[PDB]
Amino acid sequence: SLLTLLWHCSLDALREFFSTIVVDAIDVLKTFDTQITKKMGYYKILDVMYSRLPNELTKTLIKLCYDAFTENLERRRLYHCA
Amino acid sequence: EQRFNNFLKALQEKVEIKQLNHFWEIVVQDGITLITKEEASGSSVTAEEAKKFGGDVDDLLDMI
Repeated sequence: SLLTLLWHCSLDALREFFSTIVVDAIDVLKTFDTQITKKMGYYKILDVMYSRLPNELTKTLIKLCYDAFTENLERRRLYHCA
Repeated sequence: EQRFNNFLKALQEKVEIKQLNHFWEIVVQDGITLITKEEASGSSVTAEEAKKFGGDVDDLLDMI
């Protein structure tokens, strides 16, 4: 569901929805299925909205997911991809 | 004279590549006397006027 609306969401509403969910995503960014699926969703919803338009906090956020790929069960590879 | 000339030039370069909080700035401010090569004149004295006068990306992409 969410990817379609995010692709076609109005850019103005995107701004305030982003402002609403900034901390709600930042905090949650940090059995096993629940967390990884939630992070699945978080990556797949944040990427499209970064694809819209460009402070300082964001400078950190990127690397908070970079290591999320560089780990050394297939859900793990899907997590890396997301 | 020339042996210590090249010695002193090398030492000036070495202290230059030593970035300090008390670096050759104190040496040079008193090195207004002699800090380069001196044999008799010319390239000697000219030398005076030549010298008398991912974590990194994390550093570079999180606070530049």
